[PDB]
Amino acid sequence: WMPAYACQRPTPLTHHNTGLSEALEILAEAAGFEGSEGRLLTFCRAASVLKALPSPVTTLSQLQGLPHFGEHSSRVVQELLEHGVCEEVERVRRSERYQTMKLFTQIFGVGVKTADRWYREGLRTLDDLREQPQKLTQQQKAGLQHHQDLSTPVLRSDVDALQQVVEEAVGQALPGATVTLTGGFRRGKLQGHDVDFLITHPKEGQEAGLLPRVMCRLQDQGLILYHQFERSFCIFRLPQPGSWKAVRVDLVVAPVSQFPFALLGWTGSKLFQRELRRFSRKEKGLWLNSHGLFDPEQKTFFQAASEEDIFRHLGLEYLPPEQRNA
DNA sequence: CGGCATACG
DNA sequence: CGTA
DNA sequence: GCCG
Ligand SMILES: Nc1nc2c([nH]c(=O)n2[C@H]2C[C@H](O)[C@@H](COP(=O)(O)OP(=O)(O)OP(=O)(O)O)O2)c(=O)[nH]1
Ligand SMILES: [Mn+2]
Ligand SMILES: [Mn+2]
Ligand SMILES: [Mn+2]
Ligand SMILES: [Mn+2]
Ligand SMILES: [Mn+2]
Ligand SMILES: [Mn+2]
Ligand SMILES: [Mn+2]
Ligand SMILES: [Mn+2]
Ligand code: NA
Repeated sequence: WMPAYACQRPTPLTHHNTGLSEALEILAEAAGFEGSEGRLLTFCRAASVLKALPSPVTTLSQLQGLPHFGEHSSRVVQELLEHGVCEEVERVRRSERYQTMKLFTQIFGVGVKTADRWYREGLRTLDDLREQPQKLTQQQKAGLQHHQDLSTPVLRSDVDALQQVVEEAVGQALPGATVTLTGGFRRGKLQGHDVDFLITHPKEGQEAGLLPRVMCRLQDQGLILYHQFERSFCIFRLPQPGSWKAVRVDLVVAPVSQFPFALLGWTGSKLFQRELRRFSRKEKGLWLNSHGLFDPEQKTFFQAASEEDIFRHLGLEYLPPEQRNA
């Protein structure tokens, strides 16, 4: 059948129900904009279920028995199957509230709470925000200045270039340290909104203090347009033909003992990790995050040398990153 | 009905 | 509050 | 919104 947790089934990047999943994810997004995290989760999970199916849904009957499809999500699918559009979805798409909250929350440094307050205050455009910078954090000023570049898809060419310069700085910061590409590109995506890198060292403990040294070295190369420890949310200056563009890059450091858990978490998808942690706690009684896996009965952490170890600890069939596109 | 992942900056 |  |  179809299991109820996304981490129990392979989900490929491309699939056979793209239009149906896209529509449900509009409703999930809108639910988030209104603070309804429960409805967001259900709509996300229902969309993910369709991603995992082996063929296109053609008839409403094919939804019977599928987890996370109830009256609401099935009606969305029925309208799409019958009319090619779902009236609720189209109403969301063209609502001023949805459009403005999408524009605002996609600014680096702006979340749902900030976007909602700005919306209530009457603000609607990026130029509205730029007219009174005094109301902005340093992070939001950077997100607004570079917003256009940050809206341009990051390509694989860009990733190769960025990894080499990151490796150069990491190599000077700490000989022997390694750089691993994570995030959506590791799941096989050809584009991204940013690049994610996970940094470690084979000798436990030697990675301590590493990220400041890396950042200082990238800074003195003039590559850091913005940055603010274990996680650095940066904007890199990336060369382009006769120019350059700003690119969001995340750098994260973990000791080798935690590296499998950090690799798993930063490789995503977001829904996959939420479902994996939910499964861990509620089905296995184990607590999972990007640092480790904790047995609260025996008060001990599971040692893992690989992602494969973690799936085994959780009694789940192993899924390569390419099949974690929940 | 309660739950809905779980961290760091 | 923001970030992943 | 859906599940157990
Ligand atoms: N954006 C985000 N990522 C999260 C969260 N929680 C969590 O574990 N992650 C993990 C799973 C994500 O796939 C991974 C990388 O984050 P990301 O925003 O760069 O997403 P991504 O690489 O998959 O896709 P892209 O939008 O960057 O192209 O971090 C969260 O709340 N937000
Ligand atoms: Mn409804
Ligand atoms: Mn009809
Ligand atoms: Mn990413
Ligand atoms: Mn993104
Ligand atoms: Mn830590
Ligand atoms: Mn990222
Ligand atoms: Mn309730
Ligand atoms: Mn509800
Ligand atoms: Na944002």
